[PDB]
Amino acid sequence: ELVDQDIQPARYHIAFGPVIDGDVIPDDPQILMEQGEFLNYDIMLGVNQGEGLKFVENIVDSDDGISASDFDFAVSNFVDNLYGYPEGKDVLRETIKFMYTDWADRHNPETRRKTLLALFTDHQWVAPAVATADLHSNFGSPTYFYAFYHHCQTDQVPAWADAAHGDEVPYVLGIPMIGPTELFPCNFSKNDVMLSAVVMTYWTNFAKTGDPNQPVPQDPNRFEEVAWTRYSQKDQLYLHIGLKPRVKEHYRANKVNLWLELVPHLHNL
Amino acid sequence: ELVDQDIQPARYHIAFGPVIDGDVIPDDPQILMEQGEFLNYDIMLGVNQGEGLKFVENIVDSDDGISASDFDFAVSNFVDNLYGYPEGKDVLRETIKFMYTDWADRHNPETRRKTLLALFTDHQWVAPAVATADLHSNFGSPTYFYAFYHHCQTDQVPAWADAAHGDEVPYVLGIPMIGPTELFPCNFSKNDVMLSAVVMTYWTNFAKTGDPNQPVPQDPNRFEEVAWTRYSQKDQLYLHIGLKPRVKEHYRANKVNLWLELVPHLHNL
Amino acid sequence: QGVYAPAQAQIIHAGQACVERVYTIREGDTLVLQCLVTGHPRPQVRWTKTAGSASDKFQETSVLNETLRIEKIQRLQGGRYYCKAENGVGVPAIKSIRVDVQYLDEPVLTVHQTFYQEKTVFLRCTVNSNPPARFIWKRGAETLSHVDIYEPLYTQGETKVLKLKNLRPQDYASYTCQVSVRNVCSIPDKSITFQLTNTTAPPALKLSVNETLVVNPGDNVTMQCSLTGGDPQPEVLWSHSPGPLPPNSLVQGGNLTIWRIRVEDSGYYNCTAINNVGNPAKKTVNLLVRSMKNATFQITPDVIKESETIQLGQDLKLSCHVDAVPQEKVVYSWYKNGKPSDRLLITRNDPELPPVTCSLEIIDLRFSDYGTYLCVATFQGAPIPDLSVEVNISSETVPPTISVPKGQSTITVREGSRAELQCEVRGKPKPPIIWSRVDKETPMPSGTMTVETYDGKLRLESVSRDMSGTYKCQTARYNGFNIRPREALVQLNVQFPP
Ligand SMILES: *[C@@H]1O[C@H](CO)[C@@H](O[C@@H]2O[C@H](CO)[C@@H](O[C@@H]3O[C@H](CO)[C@@H](O)[C@H](O)[C@@H]3O)[C@H](O)[C@H]2NC(C)=O)[C@H](O)[C@H]1NC(C)=O
Ligand SMILES: *[C@@H]1O[C@H](CO)[C@@H](O)[C@H](O)[C@H]1NC(C)=O
Ligand SMILES: *[C@@H]1O[C@H](CO)[C@@H](O)[C@H](O)[C@H]1NC(C)=O
Ligand SMILES: *[C@@H]1O[C@H](CO)[C@@H](O)[C@H](O)[C@H]1NC(C)=O
Ligand SMILES: *[C@@H]1O[C@H](CO)[C@@H](O)[C@H](O)[C@H]1NC(C)=O
Ligand SMILES: *[C@@H]1O[C@H](CO)[C@@H](O)[C@H](O)[C@H]1NC(C)=O
Ligand SMILES: *[C@@H]1O[C@H](CO)[C@@H](O)[C@H](O)[C@H]1NC(C)=O
Repeated sequence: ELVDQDIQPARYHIAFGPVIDGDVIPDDPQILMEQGEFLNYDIMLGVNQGEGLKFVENIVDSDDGISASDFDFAVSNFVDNLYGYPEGKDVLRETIKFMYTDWADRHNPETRRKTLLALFTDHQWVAPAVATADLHSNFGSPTYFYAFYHHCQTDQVPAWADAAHGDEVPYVLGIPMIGPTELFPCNFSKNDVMLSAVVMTYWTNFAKTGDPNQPVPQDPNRFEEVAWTRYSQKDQLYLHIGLKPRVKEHYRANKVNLWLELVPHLHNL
Repeated sequence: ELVDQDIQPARYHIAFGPVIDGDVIPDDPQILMEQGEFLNYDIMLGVNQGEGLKFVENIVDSDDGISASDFDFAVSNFVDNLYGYPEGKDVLRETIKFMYTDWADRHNPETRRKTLLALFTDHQWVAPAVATADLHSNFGSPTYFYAFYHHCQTDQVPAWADAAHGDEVPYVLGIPMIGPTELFPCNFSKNDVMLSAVVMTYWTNFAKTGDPNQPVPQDPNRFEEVAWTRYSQKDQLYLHIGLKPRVKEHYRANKVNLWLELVPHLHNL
Repeated sequence: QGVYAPAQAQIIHAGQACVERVYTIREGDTLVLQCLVTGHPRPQVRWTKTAGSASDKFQETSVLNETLRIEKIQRLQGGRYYCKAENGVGVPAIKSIRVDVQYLDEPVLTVHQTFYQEKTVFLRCTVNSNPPARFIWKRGAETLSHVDIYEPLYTQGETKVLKLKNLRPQDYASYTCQVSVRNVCSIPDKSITFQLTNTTAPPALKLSVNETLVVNPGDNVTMQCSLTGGDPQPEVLWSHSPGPLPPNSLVQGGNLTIWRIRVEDSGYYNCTAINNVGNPAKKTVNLLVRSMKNATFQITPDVIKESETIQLGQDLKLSCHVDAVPQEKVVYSWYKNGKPSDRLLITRNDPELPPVTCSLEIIDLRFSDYGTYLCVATFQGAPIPDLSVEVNISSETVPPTISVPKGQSTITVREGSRAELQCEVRGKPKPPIIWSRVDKETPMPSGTMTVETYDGKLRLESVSRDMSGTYKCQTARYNGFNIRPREALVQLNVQFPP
């Protein structure tokens, strides 16, 4: 009787879930993390290139593109739901549109789709993850960061979609090694098996020693000479997980800092 | 008696100069251009990589870097002088700082110097030039756009400086061909002579036919196979003038559009 | 010059106007500007206009008259006009004025629908107007923030949107966008209304043919495009690319019929539905008419031995090609004094040569190979006719050479009359000649860079002096030897009076 009830929460929010009770959860995670009120665990975290596929999938026209008006609408809905501020939502919406507009090739409805997808991805996954990594490393927690830029496209997802939310799971679980399953029907390639082995090696290495690089080496395997450096707020090194893996720095620094530093400022303190 | 008087104008503005009299100058150039109220001349225009050297040259510390506080001050002075709006200058200053902050390597005082220099360069030279080119081509004027990324460093300018305001003049005038002069004492290299010849070829070609590519070909000369395509608002092709010349698209599109589209919006219409 | 005085101009306002340096009038009214002038000798006056040649309000308008008169003015006739007055003494006098024609078209009202808690509709109101328009929304009563209103980016004041964040029952009503131009030039406001109901829905279409449709010439093809949803009832419309639909194709409305379809009718036919709700629905069908044209052969002597001639003990490729619409569906058959091939003579269907070209090679050429070869291109069970290309190989066959007959290298003609340029080619077979211009990169009488000719003659009906220059003639790489083309030049003088 309780489960079958229809309880709709605010958009982008939840009704029933974890709460700040002051016991299990002593305080707002934001406050606890900013003030370093947490123990120093070994941490590994990351995000996927195109988390927000479903965010735009429903507003895409028959041409796989998004109109300028639809773009404005999405942002408008986005601003109202997440930033329910009465005075100043106008400047916010316009600023957000500008940042996520590709001024080189600004008229392309398909590029518009990509950047809009990036907006939701950056806000809901990338920015929070970086904030967590920055605070954990800053307060002494050994941190490792990754970006997943690979996936296996089924005939059920658009051909233009990049790695979406959850697409890394099959690799982490080694599904490619036992071939397509009822739950994961994608026709995994040799490269999928190779990448799956790599992910599992990194994941279990972390579990065994707290270091993705120890004790099992990456044994053509493109990760043979790629050591996963620890993440720090100063260099912000992260592992680019794909068929052409390598260590990079400051993942989407510009867009991430927009949400973490400037937008909060526009709140008028 | 009239010349020796001390008449200081507003910062970044002039006291005595061209005025909108309704005769010689029928109206605000902005209005005339937006409404296409001008004849279709053949036009060639461009800007230099580091126009605004003098803008930051005076605020640089003994380490060739700019402090975060000095950066804030420069922007603060910049916002007040150009954007004398009473309500809203706060959000403006903060937005401008964010855009011209390199979030990858955000703590480097020298990178801070470069981006600050870019701010003044973009606002005073690049943005207005693009606006002119966009409107001229849009209204049918044959347009050619360039970016000057070369110069000859004298012992009087900082070693870190890029092509500054006026640095293209010696090349346009062929000074390198007759060696260092009293007015232009830089020890011109073979490359300076080569580039000077190229610029003069392009400039005079435009004068002869209205096409920088005709009738004299670029005759090792790295411009041999580089045809200068006409500028248009859709592709915004421009010639990158340097020792490694080539045609590019949408010069600093992101930063240019900030000044031309978003900032004006923040005025509250 | 004691009494001679420089020209002096002054603009005056007349005709119909409204309400400093600008002359604002309502569209459709009459403009009357007068330019009073002084100075000795009496200066002449011409009204002209200044506009970007390639955009918007542009007209070439040079009138010699102290009065500018534009009756029933229009949007485009607007702009900046200047009166110039000169008399020889001193600098000409110039005065500027901006004519600002004003108007207010009928507004357009469109609407769009849209976790999972609240349903949201966006009512977008757009209108073209000078000056910029003022928008007012109402649901019988005027609406304020009490829902949200605003102007989005990428709009210069021509657009306002009414956002209904939570769609409660009272909101299901008739919304009307009332747009005003401040009654300047005594122009009335205008309104448009829409009936927002919970049945309101964008258009939807269903097509009676597949994504891509292949057909033979002459066949009659009819395509039914029917609505499957939409409120208000959307309007269905057919369109064609490239070019227009007709002739021999009629639209009943929804039904599109093509009679006796020709090959040129191929392309995309798009059915679109619109009701000012959401994005318009569009179904697209690509109609491909079958055809085969321009069958061509190529003689390719031994390339690795660097030969340009048929020589015993060499490889000899005999290629074959035809232009077809279902290009992938063509099939070639190589006959040789009848129809045979494994040893020595082998088939190759796709070399570096043009697309889908069948070419057999003859290894170690031999007198026994001297014969008449035939290639037959055909469609699998298609009513269309087959095409063929015969190519006789013998001791006589020889790469070509080109020259200019006698002394017609330079041929002079008088402008207007007809001109005939001549090159003569020798070889077996003789390939066609391709004429091009060399002194400059310009097109030709045919409007393109090059022209095909078999007689080696280039005919010029109405010769123009512009054509005067140097011309190149060269052997084709098809219908003959696939060898470095042989070249020859001819001069063309187009004489004209002094
Ligand atoms: C019939 O079909 C043949 C092809 O089998 C056509 O010949 C082709 O003509 C085009 C343009 O006339 C040639 O394009 C060329 O491309 C090269 C690229 O290297 C360029 O250098 C040339 O200046 C030219 O643009 C193409 O090569 C040529 N193909 C062959 C095999 O010769 C012929 O035009 C067609 N004729 C008719 C009446 O349909
Ligand atoms: C000038 O134009 C007006 C009407 O446009 C006409 O009535 C008048 O005769 C013209 N006179 C001259 C000198 O052009
Ligand atoms: C919509 O409104 C109509 C009233 O005309 C009502 O009958 C119907 O139940 C409502 N709901 C839907 C889903 O149409
Ligand atoms: C096409 O239509 C014409 C009359 O419209 C008819 O006479 C002819 O037989 C039809 N041909 C085919 C192939 O349908
Ligand atoms: C029809 O649609 C195709 C793409 O589906 C497009 O390339 C073409 O321009 C369209 N034609 C018209 C007339 O809209
Ligand atoms: C389709 O329309 C044509 C004329 O446009 C008409 O002759 C034909 O009978 C119609 N057929 C159908 C099935 O609607
Ligand atoms: C080639 O040989 C055939 C064999 O019958 C003959 O008909 C034709 O006239 C010859 N000449 C050609 C094809 O130019």
